[PDB]
Amino acid sequence: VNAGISVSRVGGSAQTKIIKKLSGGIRTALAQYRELAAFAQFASDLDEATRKQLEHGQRVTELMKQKQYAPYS
Amino acid sequence: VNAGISVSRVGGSAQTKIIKKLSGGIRTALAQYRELAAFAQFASDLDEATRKQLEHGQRVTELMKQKQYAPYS
Amino acid sequence: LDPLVVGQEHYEIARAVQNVLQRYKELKDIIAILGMDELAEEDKLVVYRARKIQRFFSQPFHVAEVFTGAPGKLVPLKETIRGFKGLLAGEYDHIPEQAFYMVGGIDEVIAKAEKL
Amino acid sequence: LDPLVVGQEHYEIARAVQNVLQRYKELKDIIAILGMDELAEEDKLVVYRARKIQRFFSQPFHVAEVFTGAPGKLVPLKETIRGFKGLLAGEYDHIPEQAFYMVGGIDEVIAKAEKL
Amino acid sequence: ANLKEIRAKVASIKSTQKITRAMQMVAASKMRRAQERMAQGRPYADNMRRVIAHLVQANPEYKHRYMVDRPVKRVGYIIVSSDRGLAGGLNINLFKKVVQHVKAQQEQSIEVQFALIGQKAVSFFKNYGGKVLGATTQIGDAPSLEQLTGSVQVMLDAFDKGELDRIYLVSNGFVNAMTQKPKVEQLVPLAP
Amino acid sequence: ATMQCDVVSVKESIYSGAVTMLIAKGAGGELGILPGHAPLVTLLQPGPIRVLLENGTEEIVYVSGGVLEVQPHVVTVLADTAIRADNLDEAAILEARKNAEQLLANQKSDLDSAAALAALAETAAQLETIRKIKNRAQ
Repeated sequence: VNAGISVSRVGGSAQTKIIKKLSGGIRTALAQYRELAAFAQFASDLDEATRKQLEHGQRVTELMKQKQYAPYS
Repeated sequence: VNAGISVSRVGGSAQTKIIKKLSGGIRTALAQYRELAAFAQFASDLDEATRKQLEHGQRVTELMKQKQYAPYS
Repeated sequence: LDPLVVGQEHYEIARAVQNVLQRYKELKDIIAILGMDELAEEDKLVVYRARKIQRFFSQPFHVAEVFTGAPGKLVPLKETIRGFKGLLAGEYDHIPEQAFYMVGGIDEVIAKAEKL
Repeated sequence: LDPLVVGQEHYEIARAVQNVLQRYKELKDIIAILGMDELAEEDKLVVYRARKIQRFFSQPFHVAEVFTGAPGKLVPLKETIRGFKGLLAGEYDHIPEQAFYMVGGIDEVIAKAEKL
Repeated sequence: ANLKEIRAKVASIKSTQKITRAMQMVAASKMRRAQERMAQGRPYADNMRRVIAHLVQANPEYKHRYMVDRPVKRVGYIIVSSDRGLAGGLNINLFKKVVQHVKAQQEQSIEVQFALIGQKAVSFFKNYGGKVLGATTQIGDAPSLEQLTGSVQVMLDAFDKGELDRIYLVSNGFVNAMTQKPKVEQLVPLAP
Repeated sequence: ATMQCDVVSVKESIYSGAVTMLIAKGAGGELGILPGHAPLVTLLQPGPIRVLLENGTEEIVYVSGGVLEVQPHVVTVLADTAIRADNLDEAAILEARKNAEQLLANQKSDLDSAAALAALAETAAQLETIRKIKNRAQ
């Protein structure tokens, strides 16, 4: 899924309290990742908070894959 | 206005004698300023002459702007 | 959007705000590449101003998905311009952007800064 | 292309191969723009890996010798799998890329390289 | 149609073109600056070696460890590089040549020790492994003697221990304004 | 008379020209030097060295480490840090020099990075996006 562009104008109003609460942190993590990705071609020149954001965002990029026929609870 | 592309196919022959006389220096100053637009960031590894051209071009650029409803003699 | 229809001061304050913002955006490249340190304090006050202005943009809507009690701010334009020009001047460039966040008038910003 | 069908190793080896090629194609733009040297070492390694992969695909066909003359090949899938895995293992990073062009199995690659 | 972003890309590339031109002529000015900075310090070492030679011919009574090579067990390398890339593989060619040379020396079953100048080599050789003895950062495009004083002093001390017995510069020779060649040469065992 | 005396730091020369009278404090004692003096080499001690010019006035040059050589006609001063000065207080200007160098290094790091690395990413934005939509016959 191209998370950069895909949206749900309805919003989490149909999402459970817990998942909706947890959503925002992941949302902003991916936002940061895609935002700073312009210079991701070289992580050798940036500051270190940028490296931390890089690593956290790429890890959140990880954990996103999923096998088919697997009904994740 | 962009002077780099706008033009009158008649030339100063339709200007005023004194205006026709004097406008050429401004025109070539603008030409030079356009030639040296990129170097505005440094202004410090140049020779004096190029810097002076840059300064005068900035000055004439500043001059070029005029407000609205401002007829001039 | 004219120094006549909105008055010259309002027009020029808008000019100044937009200049601070576009200066910040043109800064973002050096901000990302070099970081925040190698850039001298010049334009760093501009970065602070742009961020605290963006956060200053926050008006708690009287209907807003409910986060701040859903109040109607509608602060008078005079207070808005006074606060924005004071921010552009740097009068409160010593005060965190969060003070400007989710708040309206300068009274709200200052009380928030006392809170945070 | 099913892991329950193709066998796990087949599936994963194929996926890794496509992944390598994907990065190489992506970086083609910058490497055309910039110097190949001004890049991260792992990037360049992957580049050479993928190029040798491309070459290792190049195969003579039993009827293709009509316009070439080189005898065509028929490579058992086992040889293919083992050779590609060995490449992806980097067991051959010291090997000239020419040693993979217009070949069949990995043993042919060994013969070509030691010949070269 | 969608021509718009194509036009935008074209304009951006044109701007980058003028950017590169400005950058390159600025670099040319800086290169002439350094290249005239070359010879200014020559007469210093010229006359200094001159009186050194006068001394040694006057006093051939001995040759110090700083003029004649003792059998080497570890060889030191002073490696200069930059902190800003975008200079081709010049630094990279230097790194390749010095790695080749040090590998050639390792067959002699002798350790190698390092003197680091510039972030390029800093990264390259903190990745390359070995036993570094000193690392330097931010030469500035005009350096200070004190900046490299302690760096070279450590190298001299390691020579005094008898651990380092031959000491190498790792730099790039100015062939001409366009051509540049990497160079790795020992200096402490003084050549005639 | 006149001797051609030269004062030079490792970076570049500081003083050159004819001089009449040289007063320094060598590795040993202080000495006075006039043209025709014997060939000698001395180690410069930290401090300023003062020499008398043909005009009747006297120059002074500071030294912090260095060596001194004298010949009947020529004097060379290979000083570590050779500074045209009168007092050991040039700390106010050496720091200025270092700040100039580091500032210009900052300019290097900015303009190399800010111009190129930004533009480096920018120029490589969407090339393949356009390359694939060539073969569109529509």
